[PDB]
Amino acid sequence: YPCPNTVDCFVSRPTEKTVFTVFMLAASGICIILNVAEVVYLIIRAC
Amino acid sequence: YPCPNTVDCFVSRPTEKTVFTVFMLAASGICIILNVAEVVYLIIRAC
Repeated sequence: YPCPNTVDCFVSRPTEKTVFTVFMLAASGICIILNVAEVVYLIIRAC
Repeated sequence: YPCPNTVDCFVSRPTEKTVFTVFMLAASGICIILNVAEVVYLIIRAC
């Protein structure tokens, strides 16, 4: 509401936004894996 | 086509057009009944 029925809307720069989103998601996943590895290494150091 | 999805369109003077349509339909029905009665009367004249 208040758009009647269904309307089409157009997104600015979908492809460039997709590329940057892929970059950020890959970097975030690498960060997650690195944090997990750091925790495992610190635990091994503790033992 | 080419209207995307479903769009709303607005009709000019729907109520006045409805009133005139009712008038014309009633007159046409009266004409039909009168023609049928005329045919029946002419047949009775024949017999």
